[PDB]
Amino acid sequence: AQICDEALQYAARLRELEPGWSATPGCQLHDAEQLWLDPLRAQTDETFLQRRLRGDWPAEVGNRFANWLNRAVSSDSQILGSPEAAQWSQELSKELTMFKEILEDERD
Amino acid sequence: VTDPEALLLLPRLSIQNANAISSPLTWGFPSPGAFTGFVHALQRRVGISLDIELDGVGIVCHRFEAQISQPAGKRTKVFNLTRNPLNRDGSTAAIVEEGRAHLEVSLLLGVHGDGLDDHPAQEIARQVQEQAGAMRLAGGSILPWCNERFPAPNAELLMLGGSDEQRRKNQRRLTRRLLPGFALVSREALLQQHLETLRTTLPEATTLDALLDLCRINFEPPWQVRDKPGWLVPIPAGYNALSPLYLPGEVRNARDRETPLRFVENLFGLGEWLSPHRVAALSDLLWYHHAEPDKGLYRWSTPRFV
Amino acid sequence: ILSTASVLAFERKLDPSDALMSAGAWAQRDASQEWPAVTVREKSVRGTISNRLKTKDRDPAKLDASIQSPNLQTVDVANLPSDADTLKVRFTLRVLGGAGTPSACNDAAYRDKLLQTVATYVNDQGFAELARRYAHNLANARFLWRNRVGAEAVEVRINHIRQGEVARAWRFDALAIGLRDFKADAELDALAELIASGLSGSGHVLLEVVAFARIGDGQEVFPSQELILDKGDKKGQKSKTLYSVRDAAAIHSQKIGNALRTIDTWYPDEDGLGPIAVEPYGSVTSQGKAYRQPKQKLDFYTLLDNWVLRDEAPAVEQQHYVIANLIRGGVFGEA
Amino acid sequence: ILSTASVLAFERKLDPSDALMSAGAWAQRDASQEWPAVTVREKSVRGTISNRLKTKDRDPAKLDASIQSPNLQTVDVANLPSDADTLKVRFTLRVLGGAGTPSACNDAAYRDKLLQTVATYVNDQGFAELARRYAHNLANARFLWRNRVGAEAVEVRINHIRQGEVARAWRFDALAIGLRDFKADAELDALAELIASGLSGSGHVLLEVVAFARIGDGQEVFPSQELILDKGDKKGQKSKTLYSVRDAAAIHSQKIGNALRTIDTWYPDEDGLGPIAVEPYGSVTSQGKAYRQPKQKLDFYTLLDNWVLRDEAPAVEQQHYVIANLIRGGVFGEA
Amino acid sequence: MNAIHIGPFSITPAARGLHYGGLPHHQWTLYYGPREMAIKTLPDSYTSSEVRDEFSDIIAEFVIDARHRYAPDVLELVNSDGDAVLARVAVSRLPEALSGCIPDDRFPYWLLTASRPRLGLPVTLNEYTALAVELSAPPLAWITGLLPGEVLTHDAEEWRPPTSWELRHVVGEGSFTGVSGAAAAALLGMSATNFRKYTAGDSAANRQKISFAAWHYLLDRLGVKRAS
Repeated sequence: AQICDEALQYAARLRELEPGWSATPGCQLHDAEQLWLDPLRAQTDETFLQRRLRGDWPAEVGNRFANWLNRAVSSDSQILGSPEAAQWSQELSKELTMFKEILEDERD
Repeated sequence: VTDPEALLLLPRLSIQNANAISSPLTWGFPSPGAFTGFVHALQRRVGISLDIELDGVGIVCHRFEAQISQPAGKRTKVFNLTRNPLNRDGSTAAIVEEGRAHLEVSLLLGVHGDGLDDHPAQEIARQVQEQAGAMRLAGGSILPWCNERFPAPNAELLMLGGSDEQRRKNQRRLTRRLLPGFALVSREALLQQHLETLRTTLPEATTLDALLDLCRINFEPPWQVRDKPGWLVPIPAGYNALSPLYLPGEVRNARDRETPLRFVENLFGLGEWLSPHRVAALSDLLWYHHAEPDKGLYRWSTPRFV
Repeated sequence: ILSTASVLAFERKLDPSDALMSAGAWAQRDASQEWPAVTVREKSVRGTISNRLKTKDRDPAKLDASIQSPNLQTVDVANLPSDADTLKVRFTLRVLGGAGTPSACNDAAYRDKLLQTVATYVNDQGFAELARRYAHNLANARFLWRNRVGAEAVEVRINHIRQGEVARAWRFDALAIGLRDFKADAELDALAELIASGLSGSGHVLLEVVAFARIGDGQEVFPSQELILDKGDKKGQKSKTLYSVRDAAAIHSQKIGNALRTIDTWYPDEDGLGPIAVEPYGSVTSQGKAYRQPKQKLDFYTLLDNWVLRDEAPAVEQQHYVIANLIRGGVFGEA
Repeated sequence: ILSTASVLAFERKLDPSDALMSAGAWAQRDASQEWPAVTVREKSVRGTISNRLKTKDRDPAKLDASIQSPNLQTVDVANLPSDADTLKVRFTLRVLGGAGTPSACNDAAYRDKLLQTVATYVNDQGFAELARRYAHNLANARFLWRNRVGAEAVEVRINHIRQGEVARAWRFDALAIGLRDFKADAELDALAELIASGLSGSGHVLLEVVAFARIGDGQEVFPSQELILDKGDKKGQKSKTLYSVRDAAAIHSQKIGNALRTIDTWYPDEDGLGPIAVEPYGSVTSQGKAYRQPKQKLDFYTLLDNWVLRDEAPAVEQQHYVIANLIRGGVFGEA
Repeated sequence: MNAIHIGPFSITPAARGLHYGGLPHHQWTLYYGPREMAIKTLPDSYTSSEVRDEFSDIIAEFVIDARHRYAPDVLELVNSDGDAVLARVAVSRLPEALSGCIPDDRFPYWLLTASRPRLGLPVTLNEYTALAVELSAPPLAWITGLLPGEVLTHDAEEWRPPTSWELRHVVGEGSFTGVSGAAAAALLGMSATNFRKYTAGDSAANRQKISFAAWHYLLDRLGVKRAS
């Protein structure tokens, strides 16, 4: 839970940055996460990207973060054989369900 | 001691030179008693005229900077000082080591009373904000946000929600407002159960040693670090009686001769800094006074937390 | 004392080239030298929400808000020109030999015993059944995976190049040669004898295999699909890209090799489904179920260890399977 | 007492350049100066389980769960174009000389004794057997490591570049001159005297070596493989990375130098393998073992210490091995 | 002030002096052998003990590094399947019979190497005890990484006597073995002054070189080499 808390905290200090840093030019700038990285670009663009975050409601990004969280687990076959991986997947699914629900109502 | 009918969010407040020495044993973030006393001073100054009561404060602490330095060759730190004026003979006065800290905190205030039905929410919110913009929070002046880009008004949210989902959405929006910070809560139950765990580990262990063990980094031999549930800071938990409650005119050189004085000793407890999304309701974060004046014990805590 | 070597790295035999895809008309295949190559192109798709819901997306208003925002992708598609009902696919296959000799090994005693075991296998029953089955997998266009499934007619030409010129041409008919039946044919026996000479080290064998499949005019062909790093936006998400070399869609060489390895009809389960690929633990990824499980002791590793160390020679079809696994190569040994 | 010098670093003779790979066709090799380079491209690979399971992954359900999660990777691949069957490899070899003189030597008297030992070697037999064997490794394309195990025909052209121009040309057949036999040939002997004059110090020798291999049209060519930092995601893992210099596949220079070094036939093991590289303690990476063990008293250090310190001169084959290690060079002596 | 001899390390200050701020200081340098290590300016007021403990961090780091650098190999006694490790033994020198190997059902016990390229041998339990007896690593064998091959050979013709630094690795003070000069003298059977003679290097004076048998018996008693 603490890790996803820090993710929100990271997004929290991403509220302290420029309003339109996500609209800068670049070949690769993680545009899948950019709807949640910069919430203030909806003030910058009236209809180019303001309606995109409202219509899309980006909550799958934490699943990508869950993939990064899948790099936080040990590569042990004993956990996968036993129900330890089942409990890990259950608590991971619950906490990223909470994270996706947090990321869903960012428009209010 | 009561459930708040509304929650008033005082926004990012930049306290300039707050008292970094919170306690005789701890330094850093100031005492929660300073915040509860500030809210009671706000109720004393502008709360009565608005026919409302202001009890309970939730601290978020969006930014902390300590006016400290690390001398070379030492792993500890020292406090940067201020040059006091000279004496009447032109000599330097004796230095009292006082530390300062630049804070940026936002406060959740519990509002209950009939005046919430007598005024608009933004009116009483703006009145308590413009009262708080000329006060002090821990010994430091409050920077009232002049000539920046976008100033932040309050958002008084009524806790008497019509529906559970609307109340939940209001609490989540209010948590989203105070996002880059950490709610500071009281952990008497956690400190007591850790004291019982240490007493099972080793007898005649005081609460001071259990408080110390919850703050130092314990290194265990096979060399790993013994983990902690949270941040687990040592906070000043209140004041205990050190003398009988004397008469208002009895104590010489008191602040006023109408308030009774009693000499006290600092009470030390365990506090925890959490991300504010890890709470059921934001009214759990409110710091309440609790006097119990017959037995000393002038505490501040977070009741109705868990 | 003859323990199995810790490294038993084997170079793969039957090395395939990357199979280029072009398009044209049927009966122009004899003039298919300068056919225009199939080019991977972009097309935009919007889609309704059509996966199975997890009993919380089944609310009417929330599903209504889901269908009101269709998901957007740009998919790479490979289509024939509209004046082309036939797809041509070209690759080359190299038959090397020395199938029992590992490229990397640790124990020289185990290496010599494995070499003697493979040489013993060549001595009684040389590379004939495996080469016939590989000839059948060349004869039918199994390397046209989803790409001869709905084909009206499939034809396969296998040419033998000797000094830059053709030596023996093998024009086939992939409809007659089934994907399940390993029968016998005189041209298939000749191709089996050529792969036999290649696998036994008698000579060098390089085969140019061209498959013409009659799908349809302007229809969809199915090349190898690549991997997407997903570094773009969500509207043009680029959810699917297809593999190409130089403005010319193609199939991966390892996909062709897995197509030629589908000869294994000796797995302990029922063989009414058909042949599966040559692999340890008989694992087909479409079914998701492993025949030749190590519980049944019919996998490659248990049979190879019983054959070499304990000298328990398995059934003749199973040692055919073991030597076919050595032909396909691997990182056998400790991993 | 004439002990060994603590620092005995030697510079390498026979310095090879990086071997650039290009692509082309047979019989156009007389005009292969414009040929497009082999480009290290990328392709996606999907794999199932093919390694030995450690008795806990052998359960059917766990194995099938591992099958349903295939290991997707991207691999750097080097293939010829579909109209190109010939792989060209070009490198320059510089023969220096002065192999007796160390780059660093703590003990003067030891330096004088080692110089006298090399001088009495050359007075007994010059750099003639070693230069013949190095010229044989020049003539066969042993520097074409895996681009010769399935090549139909390999050809090597060596030019003596004196003043930026060809002073003497040699053309060979890398398949006729095998990787096992050190026979005698007139052009091979002339190249042997050229390498002899380079190694003695008679003149400056620079050789431009061009190799052509009949692999096949569109077949996979094998450059040297780099080292993987292993930092990215498991989807785009980049399991294999090949070596290129400027958008152009190449073999590492020390790989070419090791393949030219493969002349050591006088190791105490049998001639079943053939020549190995001249290493201290005769190491072979593929076999995972060391010929010329220090226990059997035929390593480079024991032979050199007997030859120099106590004047116990070994057999002329072991003298050739010692002088070939001195040509190879290394940080000899106690660190 | 002067150099502090802690283990093989010498904390040598600079002769020149400076006055950073309002205090005097000195460039103190930590030498492992003829090689410097971490160098820090210490104020003149600093005590010798302060200097030592100050550099103690670098000192400890080096010791740890060395231990890891020369950690002995480890052979695993495993069952017929080979996945389960019944026993682990820290070897001094690998046996001379193991090869590319993986446990086979045929043999109940197999010895393998800790590395990926598992080279080993199928042995029974009594042969496992015999191999563990003749090839076990002593507990402080990693110091043999820091000593050259000439001072560790069992052949007297190839044997070279240790220097003052090489002996000073493991005799006294804060050594890697942690023993003192009197303890190392009592291990060798003689008094403190004579053992000190061997320990002392410098000029021929008190440079009695230690003999081959005494050096190898001292290595046996300290658990560095030949102590199975």
